[PDB]
Amino acid sequence: IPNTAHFANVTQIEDAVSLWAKLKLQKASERWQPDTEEEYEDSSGNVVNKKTYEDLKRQGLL
Amino acid sequence: MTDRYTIHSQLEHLQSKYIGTGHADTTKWEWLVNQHRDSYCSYMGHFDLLNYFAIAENESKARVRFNLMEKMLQPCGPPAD
Amino acid sequence: SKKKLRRMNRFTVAELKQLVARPDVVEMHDVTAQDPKLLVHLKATRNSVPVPRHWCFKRKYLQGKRGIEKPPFELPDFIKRTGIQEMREALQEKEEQIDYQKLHDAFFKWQTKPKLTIHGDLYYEGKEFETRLKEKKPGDLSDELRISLGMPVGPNAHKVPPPWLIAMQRYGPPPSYPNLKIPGLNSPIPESCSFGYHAGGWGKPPVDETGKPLYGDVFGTIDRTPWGELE
Amino acid sequence: AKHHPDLIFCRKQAGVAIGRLCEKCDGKCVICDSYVRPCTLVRICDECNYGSYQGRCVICGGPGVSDAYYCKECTIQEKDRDGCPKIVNLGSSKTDLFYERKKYG
Amino acid sequence: KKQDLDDEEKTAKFIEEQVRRGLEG
Amino acid sequence: VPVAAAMCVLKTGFLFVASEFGNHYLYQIAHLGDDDEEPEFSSAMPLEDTFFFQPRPLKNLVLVDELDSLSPILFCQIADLANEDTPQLYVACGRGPRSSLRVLRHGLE
Amino acid sequence: LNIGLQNGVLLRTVLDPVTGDLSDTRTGSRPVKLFRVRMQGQEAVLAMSSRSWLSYSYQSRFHLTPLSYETLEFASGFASEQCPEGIVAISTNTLRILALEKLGAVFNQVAFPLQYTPRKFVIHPESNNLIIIETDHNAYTEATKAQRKQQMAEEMVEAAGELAAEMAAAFLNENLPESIFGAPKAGNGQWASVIRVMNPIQGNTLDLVQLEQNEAAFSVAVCRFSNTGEDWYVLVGVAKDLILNPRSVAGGFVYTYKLVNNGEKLEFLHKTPVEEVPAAIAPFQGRVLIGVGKLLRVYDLGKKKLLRKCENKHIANYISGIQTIGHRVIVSDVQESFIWVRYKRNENQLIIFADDTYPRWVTTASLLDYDTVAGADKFGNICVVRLPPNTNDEVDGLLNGASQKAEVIMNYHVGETVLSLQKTTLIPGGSESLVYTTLSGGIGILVPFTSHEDHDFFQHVEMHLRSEHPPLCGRDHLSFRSYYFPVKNVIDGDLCEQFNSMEPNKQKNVSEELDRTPPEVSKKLEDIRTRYAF
Amino acid sequence: TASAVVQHMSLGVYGFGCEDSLNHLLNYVWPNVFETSPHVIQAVMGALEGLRVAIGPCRMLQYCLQGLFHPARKVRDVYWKIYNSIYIGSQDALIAHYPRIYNDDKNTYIRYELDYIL
Ligand SMILES: [Zn+2]
Ligand SMILES: [Zn+2]
Ligand SMILES: [Zn+2]
Repeated sequence: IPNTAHFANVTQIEDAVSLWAKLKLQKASERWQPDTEEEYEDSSGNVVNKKTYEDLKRQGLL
Repeated sequence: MTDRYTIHSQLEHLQSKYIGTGHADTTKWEWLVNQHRDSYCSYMGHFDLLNYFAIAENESKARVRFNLMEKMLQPCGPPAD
Repeated sequence: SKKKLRRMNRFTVAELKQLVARPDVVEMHDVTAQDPKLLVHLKATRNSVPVPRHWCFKRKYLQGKRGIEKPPFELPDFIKRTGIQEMREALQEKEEQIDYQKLHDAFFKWQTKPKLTIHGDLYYEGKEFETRLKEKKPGDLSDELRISLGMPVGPNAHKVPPPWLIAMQRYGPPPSYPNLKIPGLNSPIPESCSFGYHAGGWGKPPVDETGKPLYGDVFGTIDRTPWGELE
Repeated sequence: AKHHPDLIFCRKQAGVAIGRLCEKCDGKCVICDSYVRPCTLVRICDECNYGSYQGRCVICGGPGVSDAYYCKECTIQEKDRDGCPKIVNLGSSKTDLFYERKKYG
Repeated sequence: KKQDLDDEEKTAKFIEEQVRRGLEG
Repeated sequence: VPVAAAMCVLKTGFLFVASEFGNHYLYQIAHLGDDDEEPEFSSAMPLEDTFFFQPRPLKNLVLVDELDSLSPILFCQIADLANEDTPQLYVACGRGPRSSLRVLRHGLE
Repeated sequence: LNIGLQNGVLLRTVLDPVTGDLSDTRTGSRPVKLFRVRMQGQEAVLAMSSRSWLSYSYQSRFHLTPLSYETLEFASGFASEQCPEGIVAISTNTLRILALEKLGAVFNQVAFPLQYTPRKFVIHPESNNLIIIETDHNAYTEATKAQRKQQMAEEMVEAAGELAAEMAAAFLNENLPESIFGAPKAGNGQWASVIRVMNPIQGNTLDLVQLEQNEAAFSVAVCRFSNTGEDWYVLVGVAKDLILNPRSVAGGFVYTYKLVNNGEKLEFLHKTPVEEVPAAIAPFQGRVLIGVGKLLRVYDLGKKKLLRKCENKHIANYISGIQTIGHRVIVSDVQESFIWVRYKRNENQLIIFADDTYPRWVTTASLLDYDTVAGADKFGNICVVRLPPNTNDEVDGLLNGASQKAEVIMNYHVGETVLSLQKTTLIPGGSESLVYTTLSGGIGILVPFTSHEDHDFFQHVEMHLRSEHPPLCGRDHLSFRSYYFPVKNVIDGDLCEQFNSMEPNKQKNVSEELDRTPPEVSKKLEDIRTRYAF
Repeated sequence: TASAVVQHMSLGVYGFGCEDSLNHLLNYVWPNVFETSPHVIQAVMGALEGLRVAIGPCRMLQYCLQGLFHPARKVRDVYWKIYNSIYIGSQDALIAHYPRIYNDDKNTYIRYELDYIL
C-alpha cells in the first residue's frame, strides 16, 4: 500500500487493506482505459473494443 | 456557564429577531431548511428567475408562484427527530 | 447517557474515510463533530478554505513564534528610488549630533504591484521560512546555486554548463526523471551554445552508431492577441 | 457606541422625527463614532422623541443644537437601518463622574 | 486643449475611414 | 385572451391585456356580454360534476391594437443572412404555441 | 442648422450669431439632400443619400435611424384623410404616399411562427438556413394529441344514450387554433419536441421532423466529419423521460441526420443510445465533442452508430455547454464554472488544466480569444474570466479544483437573465463589441474602452451622477450593480446617459465638477454610442 | 491596529477593482479570528465585515464554510458569529453561493429549480 494522505489515522492492517480496495476501485473508475473502452469500427458495420480490433486486425484478417 | 448561557440568550434573541441565523448547535436540518426558504422568497422576488422557471416548465407565472409558496411550508421533507 | 449514546454511535476515522467519497480530507478530530458526514462533505467541496491550524495548539499564535531577532521592514524599491531613506538619515543624523516631482512620479509613473497569494493562502507560523518545495522542474535554477557551483548566473546560465549535464549525457539523465530534457543533451544546445571540450563546452551529442540521438534531440531536428486592450 | 460596550440602543421602528445632538457631542457619527463625511440624517423612534425629549442630544442627553448624521461607512454597510439609535441607558460614566464631582467640590 | 485637438483628430479618422469605405461602395 | 400578467379595464371601455410573454394587446368592449344564449353558472344551482362550458372565438371584445414585444429571448444570433451588409439579428423567442422567430434590423417600418 | 455634403456625411450645429458647436456622422457617397416633415408631435428631417434617414430629437436626443425601404430621388411631407400623416416620395420611376409606423423601437422586426419553445438553432453555412429544435415540457406531440382526441371521442359514444345525438364527428372536426385558445396540453413528465429546417428570408419551413412523444431535444450541431467527405450532418441531442423537479431520466439518444438536397432535407441515419441527457454538442477538429451528464466524450461517425474516440469523467456537476477554440476546450458546467481542458491529440487524452475559483451557474458563454471567456450567469450577472499570462497550456491537486486557477477581470450585474452572449460588430466598419440579449427582451452591448483618458472621464461622469441623481426607487446604484459579486471594471451607460435628462442647474453642478459645459459633456457621451453601436 | 486599517481601506476601495490585494490582506487577517482580548477581537470582526462589502460574500462564505460544523465548540462559536454577521447583510446575495449538499434517504436537500436547464 502506498503511504498517502488517504491512510492518515489508519492504524489497523484490516482497515488499510480494505480502504485500499475501495480506493483502488475508485481510481480504477476515474482513470480512463483507452483500449479497454474505445469503440472501433468493424468494416462490415460493427463495434468492438479497440484492443480486440487491433488484435484481430493483425489476427489474420482484420 | 455564564458564557454559554449569555451567548445562548443572545443567539436565541438574535435569531428570533432574524429568522435564519445560526448558533453553535445549529443542526444540518435547520440550516438547510432556512436556506431553501430564502431561495424561495428570492425566486418570487427577482421578477426574472420567475420567467426562467415558468419557461423551463410549461406553467404560467401565477401557477408557478403558487407552487413555490405552497412548498415554502416544509420544503426539505419532515423534520429529523 | 445521551452523550454516551452519541459516543457509542460515533464513527471511527476508518469508517468516516470509508463511506465518505474522499477520505484524505478527513482529520482525526472530525469524528468528534455532531454530523461526521456533513462535516466531511463540507471539507470535500471545491474552493473552500480549511480552518487555521492553531485551534488546538495549547500555546498562543504568534506568541509561540517569540525568540529570534527580525531585520526592520524593507521599503518597496520604488519608494527606495526616492531616497527618502537618505533624506531621513541626513536630517536625523544632524539632529543626532527633497524635491516633489520625483515623489509624484514614484507614486504614479513607476509604482508596480507586489507578489500576492491567491485565495486559500492562509498565513501560519513559519510560512515566511517555509521551504518552497515540490519544484521537480530540472530547468528552474538559481543564482546562489549557479554561483556556489561556480556556474554562471543570469542570461548566460543556459550556455553555462551544469556540472551534472555531463553525467546526464553519460549515464542518461537522473533515472527517476525520464521526463528530464537537458538543453544541449536532449534538446539542442541553447542559442549560441557550442558543443565542445573547451572551458564551456556542451560535450558531444548523445549518439547511436546510425546517427540518431539516444536522449532527446541534441540539435533540434492561435492568434494570441487579447481582445480589448488600451492603446 | 463602539467605545463603551455597556451601552444600548432603542432599536424600535424608525419614524420621521430627526435626531439632534448636544453642542458638546456634536460633529460625529452616532455609531461608527468617527468625525467625518456625514451623508444621511438620523431618524428616531416615536417614544424616543415623545415628551420633554423633543430635541435632545441622543448621546449626551442634553439640549438639541444641530442635526445628527451618518458616516459614509455606516451608510454604505447599511448600519443605518436599525431604527432608533436612541441610547436608553445612561451609562456608568456620567453617573460616576458626577458623583466624584459632588464629593470633591 | 490638446485633448480637444486629439478627439478632433479621432473624429477626422472616423469620417475619413467611413467615407472611403463608402467610396469603395 | 392569451394569459395576462395584468389586465386593467379603463373607462371608455378599453381593456389593456398585457400578456406575460409575447405581444401585448389592447381590446375594446363592444358587448357588455349579457342576455344571450350563453348559459350562466351560479352559486345556487346544485350538482354533485361541475358545470361545463364551451370556448368560442371573440364576441364581446375587438382587438384595436397590438404592442410588439420580444420577451422572452431564448436564443439570439447576429448574422448577415441576406445580401445587405448590416447584420440582422435572428432572435428566436416566445413561449409555446405563440413562439416565433423574429428578424430584426435597424430601421423604421 | 443641418449641413449635408454630397459625399455622404452630415453635420449638426446649434445656431447663434455664429456656428458654435458641431457633430457629424455619415449618411452613402451619393449627395445628401435634406427635407422637412412634422412627425408624431414633432417636426423632423429626412435625408437621402443611398437610403432614407429620418432624424428626430427623440424627446431631446438626436436619433438618426435609417428606414426599411428603397432609395430615393426626392420627397416631402404630406397629410391627408386617407393617410393622416406621411410622406410624398418620388422615387425610382415611382410616386409613393407613405406612412411611418411607431416612431420608437430602434429595431424593426418580422415574425415567423413556430409550434414549441425554440431552444436552439444553428445556421447551415452553405445554404444559409436555420436548424431549430423546439421543445415543450408538459405537452403533447401532434400524433398523441390526435390519437387521444379521437379516442376520447370513442368513449363519448359509449354513453349509450340517444347513440343518435352525435357530437363525436363534430368534436373530431373541431380544432381551436392553439396559438389563440391555449395549448390543449398537460402531463407532468411528458415532453414533445420537433426539428425544423427553415429559410431565413421567407418564412417557409423547408422541412420538419416530429420526434416521439416523450423525447425532448436539447442541443444541435451542424458539422462535417473529417473521415467522410463534404457531406454536412446534423446531430440532435435528445433526452428521454426527463422528470424535472425531482430529477431522473430514462436516458439519452443522439439523432443523426444527413442534411441532403443542398441543405433542405433531413434524412435519418441512426440514433445511438447514451447514458444520460446529452446537454450540449460541438464540432471540434473533425470529430464531435458531446457533453453527456457529467462526462465529456469525443465521438466520431461510424456508419452503424456514433463511436466513442475519447472521454473524460472528472467534470464536476453536469455539463451545460461547451466551447472550443482551435486547440483547447472550455467546458462550462451548471454550478461550478468554466473548466478549461486541453486535447492532447497524438496521445489521445483530454486533460483538465486550469479552472475558475468561484461558483457561478453559467447559462451561456463565449470566447473572446485564446485566454479569455465571457460568461453569463443565471441569476443575472456577466463575468469575464481570463487565464493568467504564464500558465502552462500542457500538463499531465490544489484547492480541490485543478492546479492553476483563472482570474476574474470583470463582474457586472446586468439585471435580467442573460441567455445569449456574442461578440460582433453592428455598423459597418464600427469596432467589435460584445452584444448580449436578455430574457426580458432587452438587447444591450458592452464596449471596450481604448484610452485611459476617456475611461477616466466616463468614470468621473458616472461617479458624480451617482450621487447627484440617485435612482428613483431608492436603491443605491453601486450596490445594485454589485448585487452578487462586487462590480469591477465596468462603467454604466444608462447612468451616464441620464445626464441629458437631469435638470439644467444640476447639469451645471456636474459639468463644472469636470469643468466642461453641458454641450461638451453631452457630445462626449454621444460619441461612444455613435461610433460603436446605434 | 493593522486590522483597523484594512477595514477602512476596503470600505474606501469599494467598487474599483482592487480586489486581489484586499483578498491577500484577508488571508493574513483571517487567522487572528481565534482570539480573546476584546479590543483585538472586535477590531478583527470589523475588518471582516468591511472586507465583506469589498470582496463579496461569496468569498467570505468560502472562508467560513469548513468550520460551521467543526467538532470543537470554541471554533463553532467563532464561525457562527462570523457567518451570522454575514447573513444579516447580503442575505440575498448569499442565494447563489451556497454549496450543493447531497440529499440523504429521508429528506431532499438539493434545489433542482436552479438547474432547470433551458
Ligand atoms: Zn458611523
Ligand atoms: Zn426610539
Ligand atoms: Zn451630547
